[PDB]
Amino acid sequence: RVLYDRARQYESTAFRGLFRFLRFIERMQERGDDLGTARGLSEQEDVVR
Amino acid sequence: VHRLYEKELLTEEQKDAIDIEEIVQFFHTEIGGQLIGAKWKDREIPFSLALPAKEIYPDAHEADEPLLVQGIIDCLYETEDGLYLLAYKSDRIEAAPILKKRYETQIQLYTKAVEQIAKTKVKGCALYFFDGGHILTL
Amino acid sequence: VQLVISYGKRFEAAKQEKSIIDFSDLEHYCLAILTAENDKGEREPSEAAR
Amino acid sequence: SFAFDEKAREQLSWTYPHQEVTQIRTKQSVSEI
Amino acid sequence: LLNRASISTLHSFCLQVLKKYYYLIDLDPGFRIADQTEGELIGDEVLDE
Amino acid sequence: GAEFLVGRSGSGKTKLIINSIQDELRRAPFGKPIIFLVPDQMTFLMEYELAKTPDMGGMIRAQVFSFSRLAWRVLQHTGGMSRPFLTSTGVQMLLRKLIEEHKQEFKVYQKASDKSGFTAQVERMLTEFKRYCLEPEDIRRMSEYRGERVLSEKLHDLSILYQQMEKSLADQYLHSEDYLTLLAEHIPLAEDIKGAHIYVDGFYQFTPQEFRVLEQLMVHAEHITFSLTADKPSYEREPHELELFRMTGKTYYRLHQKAKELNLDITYKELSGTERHTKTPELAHLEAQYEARPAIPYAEKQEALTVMQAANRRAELEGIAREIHALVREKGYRYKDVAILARQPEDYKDMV
Ligand SMILES: Nc1ncnc2c1ncn2[C@@H]1O[C@H](COP(=O)(O)OP(=O)(O)NP(=O)(O)O)[C@@H](O)[C@H]1O
Ligand SMILES: [Mg+2]
Repeated sequence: RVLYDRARQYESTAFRGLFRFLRFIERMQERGDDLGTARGLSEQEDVVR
Repeated sequence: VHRLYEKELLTEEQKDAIDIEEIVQFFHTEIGGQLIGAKWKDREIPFSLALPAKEIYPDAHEADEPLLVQGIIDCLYETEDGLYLLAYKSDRIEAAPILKKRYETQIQLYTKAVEQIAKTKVKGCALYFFDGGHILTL
Repeated sequence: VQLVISYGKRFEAAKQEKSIIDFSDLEHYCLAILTAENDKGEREPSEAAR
Repeated sequence: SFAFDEKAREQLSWTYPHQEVTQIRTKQSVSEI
Repeated sequence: LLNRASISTLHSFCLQVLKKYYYLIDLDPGFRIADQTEGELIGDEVLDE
Repeated sequence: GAEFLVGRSGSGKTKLIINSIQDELRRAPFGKPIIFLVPDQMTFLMEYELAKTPDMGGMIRAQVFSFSRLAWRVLQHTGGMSRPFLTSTGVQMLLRKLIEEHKQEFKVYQKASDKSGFTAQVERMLTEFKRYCLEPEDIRRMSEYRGERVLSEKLHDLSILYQQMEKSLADQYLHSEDYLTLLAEHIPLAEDIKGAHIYVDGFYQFTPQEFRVLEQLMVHAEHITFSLTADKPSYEREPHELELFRMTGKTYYRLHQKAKELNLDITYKELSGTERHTKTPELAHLEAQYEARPAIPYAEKQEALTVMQAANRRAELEGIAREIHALVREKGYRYKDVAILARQPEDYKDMV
């Protein structure tokens, strides 16, 4: 799901289109940058934080 | 034409692209004469007509909304005989059965529009072509 | 020192081209806007600051 | 046997009564017809 | 008015200042805040250059 | 003459207007022109609705117009439509060109003149000026105020760009926001207007540029009806800041005072009872008790009003999708009966 949404945000910014997007992701990982795993329960919900 | 050029209803290049002879010839025609001599006249008539979808498309439904067909009628005039419709075409000619079918459905749309909305009958339709001053009736 | 200073200048230029800014550029450009005259720490408020 | 068998079956077999006209453009031109 | 209130991070305020007074510095009014990776990628490019 | 048709939302103003135009179409199929003036987003809607008579199934005497369409028609008969048209992008291009040769004359925007976003900002501003009838002279013309110095610097630079633009466009081109002004000064000379009946509805407010056109129609048209969504508005004074019908109220006040300024015969029609929420108690309660402080609680049952909480926009849209399915599968509605509105459509468009 967040793969979709992150595609949405990056398209809108400087990496529109498959080739540019993938290149961004690849260069991101290649210099040790990462992204967080998605979340299921929101912060508001009844959860141990 | 010149007045239309000074009202900016017609650009200079538009003004110079006029065959005055071709348009004057129309008023020497029978339909043209009947136009000049009419009870009531009107030009550039806008219209919207509501045709039930089944007529244009198989499988539509009586509940299903009508489609809206829209156009502009060039001229309409009324004599003691009835109401007549007039349209102008710059079609290349210099051919009659071909032009007849080329604009047939359009004329039928116009007639049906007048008949349905104005609740009046339409006797005779006319199409004037600038090339050679031809006039065909439908 | 001169290497780092060049990088910064070139870096700012690159971002200006693509019309983007750091988180850092937020504070520093804001500070730039808010100052009119800057004499070694003594900062005089510009019109925006006022 | 399950309490929602008939309703599940009926809903998965359902089609919109006016499906055919959902893509039909309302406005039409004399040229278009 | 609580919507338009200046209650935030200092960085958010900074963003407001830039948005209003872009013309006082060398900044495009339609500027955007880069995200960490795209900024740092641009940094990598200029550093290589 | 003028007729002020006023009511709250659900009163029946629009339907009333439609019925009037339809009756008038039955009585005289080839009568004097009927002009239905609505916002652009409303034009096709009204065309459809007017075309839905078992009686006639279409129109001829009556036409639906936006300000833009109306301008295009009247100018296509009276003139001024011949000169070339400029897009917003074209104007931006011109503005950039002017910047490059007048940037050294600026007082404040000299540094900003470099950026492409600045030309867009200036375009937006100048467009607003033209919409509020402010020629470059009035900009030049422009209670002690702290920001007066900078403001006058800005307005100075803007006036340079504005005057230069008007100079470059003069005798050659037509700005996008000039149609309405050109329309205002050709309406007196237009024959079709002279006997016409005019209905204006859907608008919450008008730009001064649109007001010019409206009062010209007040003068040279036979009758004109102004349909406003408000509750018993005052001609005596503008509405309070916190008032619900602030916008449409102010529109009423200004329109009425200009009708009075021109000695027109005015007619007042106030729609009281609801017609939309006649069968739905909850929605009538919501419509009536919206502004009320303190609000009286609804004491009956819940059926037609639902507040929904979604885990996210994805959940929100899917939930709504399910509900819509329910409505067209059990409750007997059709898809056309449903509307989905967002304050910020960009948050949902793709996902929708
Ligand atoms: N005479 C009527 N009897 C019953 N229902 C009606 C009548 N006229 C209109 N309606 C219904 O009322 C609803 C809206 O009426 P409408 O004419 O739009 O009022 P309105 O004043 O324009 N509301 P608004 O545009 O929000 O200020 C529609 O769903 C119509 O079906
Ligand atoms: Mg309405």
